[PDB]
Amino acid sequence: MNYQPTPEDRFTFGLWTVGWQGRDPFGDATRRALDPVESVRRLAELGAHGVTFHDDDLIPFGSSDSEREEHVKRFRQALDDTGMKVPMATTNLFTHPVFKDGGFTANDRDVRRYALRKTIRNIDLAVELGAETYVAWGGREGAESGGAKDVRDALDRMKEAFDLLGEYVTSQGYDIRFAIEPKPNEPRGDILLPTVGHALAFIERLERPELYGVNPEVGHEQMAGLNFPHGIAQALWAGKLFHIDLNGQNGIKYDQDLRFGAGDLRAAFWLVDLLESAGYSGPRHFDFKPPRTEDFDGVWASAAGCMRNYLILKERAAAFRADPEVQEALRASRLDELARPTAADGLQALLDDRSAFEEFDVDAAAARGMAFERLDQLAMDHLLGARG
Amino acid sequence: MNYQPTPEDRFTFGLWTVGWQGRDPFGDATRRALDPVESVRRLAELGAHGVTFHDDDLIPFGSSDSEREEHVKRFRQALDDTGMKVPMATTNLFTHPVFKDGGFTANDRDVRRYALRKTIRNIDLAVELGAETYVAWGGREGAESGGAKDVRDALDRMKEAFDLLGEYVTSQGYDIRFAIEPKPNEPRGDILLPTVGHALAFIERLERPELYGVNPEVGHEQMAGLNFPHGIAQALWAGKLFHIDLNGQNGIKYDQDLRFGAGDLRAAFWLVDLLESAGYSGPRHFDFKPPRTEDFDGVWASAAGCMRNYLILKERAAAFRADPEVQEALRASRLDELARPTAADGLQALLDDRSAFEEFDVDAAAARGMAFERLDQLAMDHLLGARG
Amino acid sequence: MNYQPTPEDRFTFGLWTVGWQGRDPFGDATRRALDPVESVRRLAELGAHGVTFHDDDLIPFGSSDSEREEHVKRFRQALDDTGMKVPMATTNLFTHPVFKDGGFTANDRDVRRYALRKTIRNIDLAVELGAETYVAWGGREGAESGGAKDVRDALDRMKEAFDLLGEYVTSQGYDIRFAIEPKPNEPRGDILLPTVGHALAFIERLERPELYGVNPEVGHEQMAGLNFPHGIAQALWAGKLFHIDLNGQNGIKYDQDLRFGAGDLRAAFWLVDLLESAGYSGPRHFDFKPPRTEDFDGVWASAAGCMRNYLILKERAAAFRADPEVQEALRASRLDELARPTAADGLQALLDDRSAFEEFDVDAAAARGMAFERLDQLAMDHLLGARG
Amino acid sequence: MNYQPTPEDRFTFGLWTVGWQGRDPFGDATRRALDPVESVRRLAELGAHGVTFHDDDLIPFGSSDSEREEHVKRFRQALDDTGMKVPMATTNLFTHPVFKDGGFTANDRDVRRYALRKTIRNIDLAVELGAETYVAWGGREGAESGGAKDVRDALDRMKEAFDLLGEYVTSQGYDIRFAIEPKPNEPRGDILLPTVGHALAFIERLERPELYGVNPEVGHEQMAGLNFPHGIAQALWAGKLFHIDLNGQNGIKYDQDLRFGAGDLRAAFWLVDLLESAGYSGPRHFDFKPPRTEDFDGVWASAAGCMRNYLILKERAAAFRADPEVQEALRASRLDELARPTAADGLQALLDDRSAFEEFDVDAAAARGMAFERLDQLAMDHLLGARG
Ligand SMILES: OC[C@@H]1O[C@H](O)[C@@H](O)[C@H]1O
Ligand SMILES: OC[C@@H]1O[C@H](O)[C@@H](O)[C@H]1O
Ligand SMILES: OC[C@@H]1O[C@H](O)[C@@H](O)[C@H]1O
Ligand SMILES: OC[C@@H]1O[C@H](O)[C@@H](O)[C@H]1O
Ligand SMILES: [Mg+2]
Ligand SMILES: [Mg+2]
Ligand SMILES: [Mg+2]
Ligand SMILES: [Mg+2]
Ligand SMILES: [Mg+2]
Ligand SMILES: [Mg+2]
Ligand SMILES: [Mg+2]
Ligand SMILES: [Mg+2]
Repeated sequence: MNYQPTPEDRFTFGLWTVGWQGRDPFGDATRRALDPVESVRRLAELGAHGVTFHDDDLIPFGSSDSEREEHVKRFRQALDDTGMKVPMATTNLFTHPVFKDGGFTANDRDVRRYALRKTIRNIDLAVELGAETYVAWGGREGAESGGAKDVRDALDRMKEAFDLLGEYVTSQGYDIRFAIEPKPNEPRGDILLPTVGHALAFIERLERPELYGVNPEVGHEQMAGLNFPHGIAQALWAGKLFHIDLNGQNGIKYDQDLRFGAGDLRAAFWLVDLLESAGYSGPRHFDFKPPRTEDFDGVWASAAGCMRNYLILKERAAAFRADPEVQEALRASRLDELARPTAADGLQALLDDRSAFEEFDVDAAAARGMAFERLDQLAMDHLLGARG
Repeated sequence: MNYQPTPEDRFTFGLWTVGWQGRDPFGDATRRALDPVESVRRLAELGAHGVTFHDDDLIPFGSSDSEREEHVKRFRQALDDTGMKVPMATTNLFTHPVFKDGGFTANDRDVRRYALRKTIRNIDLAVELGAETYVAWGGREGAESGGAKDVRDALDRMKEAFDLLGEYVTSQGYDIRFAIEPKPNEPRGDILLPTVGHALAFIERLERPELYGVNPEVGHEQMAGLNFPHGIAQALWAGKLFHIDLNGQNGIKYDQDLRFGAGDLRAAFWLVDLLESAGYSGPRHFDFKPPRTEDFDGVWASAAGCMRNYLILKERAAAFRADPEVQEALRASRLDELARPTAADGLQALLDDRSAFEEFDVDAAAARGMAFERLDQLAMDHLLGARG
Repeated sequence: MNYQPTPEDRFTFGLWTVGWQGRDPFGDATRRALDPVESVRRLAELGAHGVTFHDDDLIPFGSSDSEREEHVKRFRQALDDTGMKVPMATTNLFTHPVFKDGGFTANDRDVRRYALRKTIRNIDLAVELGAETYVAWGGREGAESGGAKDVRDALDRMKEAFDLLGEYVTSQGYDIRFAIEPKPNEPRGDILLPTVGHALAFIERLERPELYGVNPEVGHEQMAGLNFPHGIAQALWAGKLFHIDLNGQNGIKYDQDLRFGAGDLRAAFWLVDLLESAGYSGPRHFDFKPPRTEDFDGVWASAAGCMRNYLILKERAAAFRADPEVQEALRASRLDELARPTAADGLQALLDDRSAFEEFDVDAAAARGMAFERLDQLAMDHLLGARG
Repeated sequence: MNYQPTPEDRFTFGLWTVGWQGRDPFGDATRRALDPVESVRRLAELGAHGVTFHDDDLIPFGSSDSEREEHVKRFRQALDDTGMKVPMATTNLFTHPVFKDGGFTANDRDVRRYALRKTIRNIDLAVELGAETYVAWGGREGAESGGAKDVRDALDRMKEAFDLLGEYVTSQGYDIRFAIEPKPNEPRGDILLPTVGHALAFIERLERPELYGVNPEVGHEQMAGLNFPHGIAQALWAGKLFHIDLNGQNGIKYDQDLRFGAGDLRAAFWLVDLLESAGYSGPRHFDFKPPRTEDFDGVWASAAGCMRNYLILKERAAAFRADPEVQEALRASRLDELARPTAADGLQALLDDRSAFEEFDVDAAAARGMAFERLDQLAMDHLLGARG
């Protein structure tokens, strides 16, 4: 009946989302720039919990140390005036031309060292503002051609970079953790660590893996045609879902950054179901772009719809799981047996169990239907509010 | 000039590849079944090194222990007569109806225990035949709908299954290692561990991770639109490329299993370049299907073309890397600098280096071109044999 | 409140849909075959209007003329007993091995002539049973390799085949029309006439184009990543939507044939909105497969869900369009102006209109927002039943 | 041995290709702007035949009639100095913010009239410069959401626009033809007329269809996963290939605009084979972007590689078709029979031919292999220059 967000729902937005001016690779900006202070005030009025930023969203590139203290001071006063928080920050290592072949894995060694110094400068600012997560999206780490990048040497350089950042925050005593954001392509023809799985595997080779997790994005995994709730489950299973970027995507094409709930609606339902039933307690961060067709009233409408659709889906997924008819269908489909160990009795007792092989009636087991279609139609009816 | 394979090139084929009868989801078989003994003899004549099998390719399902010893004896005599080896084996946990919801992660616990016993029985046979790698492709582990599979519980069951198989081979003293083969979809709507990255990350949570690697397949990663040479580089970087399945795929669609070299030809070039320059020494295994348009002469022609195209690409990639003009272009594109540590001087010296930030001339660095297009055209000229 | 289908909703199902035994390219059948008579009775009980068939679903291949009259007689008695109709029929030119390189565009001329005779025999039966539409899905017309098929010669053969079928029905005086069903791939690597657009363009070169339309399928166009409601609008605009196949598909991958409403739910909403507002009056035909996880109770559950989801979406799209708040938002987004001619005043008056160029204020026009995000959130709220 | 282009090879380039400054949706320009006069001179030195332009590439938007005559005069003097021609021109209806919801199908009627006047002004200039083809790429005609665009009304507006342009060139007596360029998405979420087929079908509903053809682009059709040589064959079959845009694309993702020959190399081979064997005589136009990693030496290297790869592939496809071994394999695969009419004897003689049905031996026909794998390996050997 009521889908009004409050700061306790932990909804957050990047400054670059509502602040996107509408420039795309075929067209000029359609909106004027927004002052960060205005975005903070506007988002607070809509019920958001907080904002996030890249260094260059908040402090224009090439700013003097004095212009920098001014930009931060103004920002901090808007945070104090509104009660908004800053739970995550990140570095822009993709817009300036010096990063055209990457930041941490640029072929030029001087660019790699510059990228690390630009990053470290912003981790200190993030800690000052109270961020608990520092995201890294290596949007330019990759290649358009095969010979341009030796990927084993580039992974050595990427490991070296994250290892030095871990050393830095530990030597400084900071309580901040890192989250790597995978994306398969765009703007490079192929990007390194293209999916949540490749990022998870990479983290296990860092020197201090407990400091690093993932920041998956809905549309990124869908650009590889993957099931985003399945990848989030794997990240939760590994203990590494540190943050999450929510938006919508219609399939395998350029990154559309639609508002959350747009794109694949059923996948959004199953995602909310999983985050709420696993008790994910981090921010619900929207990394989206209001389409360039819109004026500023459409920007705020689009941001409000992100939060509204999360809260509708949350109510429908909770109704689904609480429905005794669904709980019976889950048992009929043997979800309860999936959660039981296959062989708590141990290897030797499995080997000696004739009911597991010699005397197993495979034709009788094969004839049992799984009853998944009736379960899925109950899930559809709940999503559409069609229960009777 | 000569592209004739010999058993030293380590080319291997599954019995199910040349033995595929042509049944697809819309049509009946177009070829008669082949006897395994005939395939071994035919493949040996073409210059192959060895063959691989699923348990049910070699021993028809529901065979008595006596019919089983007969099937194996005949097979072993063809191996002895030809000099062919058996470097890898695997289990069929996908064809029989009992596996319709999976083997290791089936919701029904009795099916999960049966899948493990069927697997263990075939590991013993594989060891008897001298296989060094045991592959697992969980083709039915997955779902068509969101509520049918809790993925955290399914990963617990998958970990449990691989952990028990590791216990078994260690308690038996066997020198065989496991390779997990990822695939993103087909025949399930989404398959668990869909890419090389998700498999690599999963392995790091097994109790004895050193026993497990990956068996990536060209067409599988391309069904997610990913760069297969990049994923192989990541697997090599992690020390986990235990085996590899070679074939061709035209993009994101059903798994075509074309012969190797078909599909994305430039990706095949960069793959061969990487395997030969990293010194991969395992089998070059072809997991492909001769199209159902072909008769048996076209089957053998298709198998021969797999090996021929590998050896042409091997010669062109070696000519590329040996060309002094290419070696100069690699330096011009700073591939030599990519291989140097970013900061061997350490964190504190990076922080105190003004040339890395305060005094870094970003506009001069940004203006340097990377010269990647001339390098890539040298690579194209070498691939096409157009050097002058 | 009520989503119970009746025969007036015109829901139809192919015999091969609920009758699919579950054989996929990696696994054996999981269900027994269904007798056509049982499917007709079962579907009638669920509220369906009618059934469709391929020749070989109803009469097993290689049946004697006498076994054939028997199969038809039994079928006709089930139709009479239930009131079910047969609005469409089609030919199987894809399952038997003789069709491995196609029916109408097979390279072998004798196969092409056989395909036409098999087709003509079944058009006569379809007319006898009262079908008004004859569908053609050229599932084997295509190629896996470039040199195997000269596509201009194959389109000449396809045109020749459809032209002879048009001559046949006109010389016989039959009132039946043809509908070509496009698909981009599977089971051939690329299929000719891969999308609704390529089929529409081809029809305009037939000798009697008024006899031919399209039979688009939801999942087929989504296998090319296309917007299915947009392609249906183009077909309606051309006067050629003769029939439609409804199902669900999760993106670009093998053809999943999920029940309608599954897959891309928002696209299903916009499709129903368009069919009901354009007054499409043909059958709502479901071409889907109950997943092979299911037993026969899950088959009927899946078929019922096809109809249920159509009727829920129909009610939500009608509520959307009738909502005065939506009608105001449509005007705010200038959908009313889109429907007005750009230049009913004619070319010369446009050329002399200074307000159209010399004096057009482009900056003022560019600043107007289109208000599409608020319209789309109204559409989301209606779909989810969240209006307040 | 020699792959040096000359103006007789008819290679052409858009000003916006080599002139692309490197701005992408995540980053700033990496190259300075090029003066059109410099590009003409540079391209002439490389062996190009001519250049193409959008109105706004040549005359900056908002130019006075006097600044406009100056820009044209300078350009014309570079054309005269170099011998370069201008065979095609087009309109930019996508960059300025006023076109954010489209040009010809914008919801706002005043924008639609402005788009037509901007177009007509540039057709006159194109004719003055001697262009024979006028291209239209409706990059902003489309939508991100379902309710924003009624597609039947938008196709009425698109037809109205092209019909008025046809009236204009006929009333002026101009000898120029139009070519519509389809693209499936980007920058709109879905673009109207998304593929060559949808454009071909649309043209048949214009009032003077003989004035309109298509301008297909390699990467555009591959963004829908379609076979570009098959779509070009259909366009040639319909008599509508008026122009062609050549580039490379790695699969279904954002439009990469790689140089021709990059991306799918085998598809480039089959495309060149078809254009040269069908005797396409229009321009070979490159619509590509040198990657933003490159400096100006890499721009010219990338442009040269476009032409080089066309000429290598042309030589390999001509060697393929001329090889007597290939000509025998084409007969073995019955390509000669594909080109023969199925039933030149007519419908009645087909119906009375018992050898076409009653007495057709389907099992003997089904057993004949098509020999396509050996043909395809001959095509691979020719492409790689590996014939022996
Ligand atoms: O606009 C780029 C986004 O912002 C952050 O860098 C990351 O979340 C990216 O997806
Ligand atoms: O035909 C299935 C293949 O064989 C093995 O199970 C694995 O390599 C799969 O890709
Ligand atoms: O199972 C194949 C389907 O049945 C008809 O041949 C056509 O609608 C195809 O999509
Ligand atoms: O950069 C856009 C291209 O230029 C022309 O407008 C058309 O060919 C598009 O593909
Ligand atoms: Mg994104
Ligand atoms: Mg993000
Ligand atoms: Mg495969
Ligand atoms: Mg494999
Ligand atoms: Mg289908
Ligand atoms: Mg269909
Ligand atoms: Mg393009
Ligand atoms: Mg173009």
